[PDB]
Amino acid sequence: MADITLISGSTLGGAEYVAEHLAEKLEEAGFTTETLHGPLLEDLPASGIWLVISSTHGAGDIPDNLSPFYEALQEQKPDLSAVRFGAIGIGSREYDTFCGAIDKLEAELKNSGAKQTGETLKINILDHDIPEDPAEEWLGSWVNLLK
Repeated sequence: MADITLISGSTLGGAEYVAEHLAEKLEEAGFTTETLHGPLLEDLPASGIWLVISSTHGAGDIPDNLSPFYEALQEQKPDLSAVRFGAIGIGSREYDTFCGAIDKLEAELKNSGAKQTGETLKINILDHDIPEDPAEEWLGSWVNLLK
């Protein structure tokens, strides 16, 4: 049981460690969360809050990066107009628009109806990776905006 699904599984696997840290900070913010590698694509329905925790930029695999999830999104394009999402760790944004437009992932969610709120959250720990720099300040902003 959660108010937010933490969909953390680019290739049916992903940054579950970072998603668990995010999930804990989101429960501390006053909510309940479900750290998942998206085993059902959408454990919470097309209503509520979603978050998507993937690394589409310098580690975005060949097709797009989200091999099962992207095809599943296009297959059903559910009425996400009653939910909002936040991309996290994703680098497609504005900034790795660089060899193509793998922003397709964000675009198809927005087409299906989920507003992106704020802008893509950036996460980092121990060793530099893809978005380079943590954004607990995004988490504070996005929370006090949604309150």
